Amino acid sequence: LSEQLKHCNGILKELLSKKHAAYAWPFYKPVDASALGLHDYHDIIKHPMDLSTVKRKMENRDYRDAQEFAADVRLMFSNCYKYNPPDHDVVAMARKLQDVFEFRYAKMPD
Ligand SMILES: CC[C@@H]1C(=O)N(C)c2cnc(Nc3ccc(C(=O)NC4CCN(C)CC4)cc3OC)nc2N1C1CCCC1
Ligand SMILES: [Cl-]
Repeated sequence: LSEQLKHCNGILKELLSKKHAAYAWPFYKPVDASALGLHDYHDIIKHPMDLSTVKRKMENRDYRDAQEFAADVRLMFSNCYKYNPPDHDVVAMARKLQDVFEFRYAKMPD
């Protein structure tokens, strides 16, 4: 991994770590819409994303640069902001995890 992608990998490891789990857990794995009874989820969300998919993409060297990684993490949060009412607990969790992400992403070496 390039130096910028090492930083992205560090962020990802942090987002998956036990100290953020109280608000990160909804983002760990792909939404199982049928299991949750959300039969409109895949009509509304065209491009699902979650942290385990980001991790697999990192491991497989799919991301060619930090921008492509950031776009996927942000897509995950946007899906949450699109599907759920803005006062939902899951949205509050997203906002908190996105705060973790954006502040550390901004420290990217360059
Ligand atoms: C996809 C919509 C939105 C979102 O954006 N993401 C990312 C999401 C990701 N993961 C979840 N996951 C779970 C969400 C609720 C429950 C749950 O409450 N289960 C009960 C627990 C106690 N038991 C006696 C009966 C069942 C379990 C979940 O997975 C473990 N929910 C998400 N939500 C929420 C889904 C509907 C409201 C918002
Ligand atoms: Cl972006």
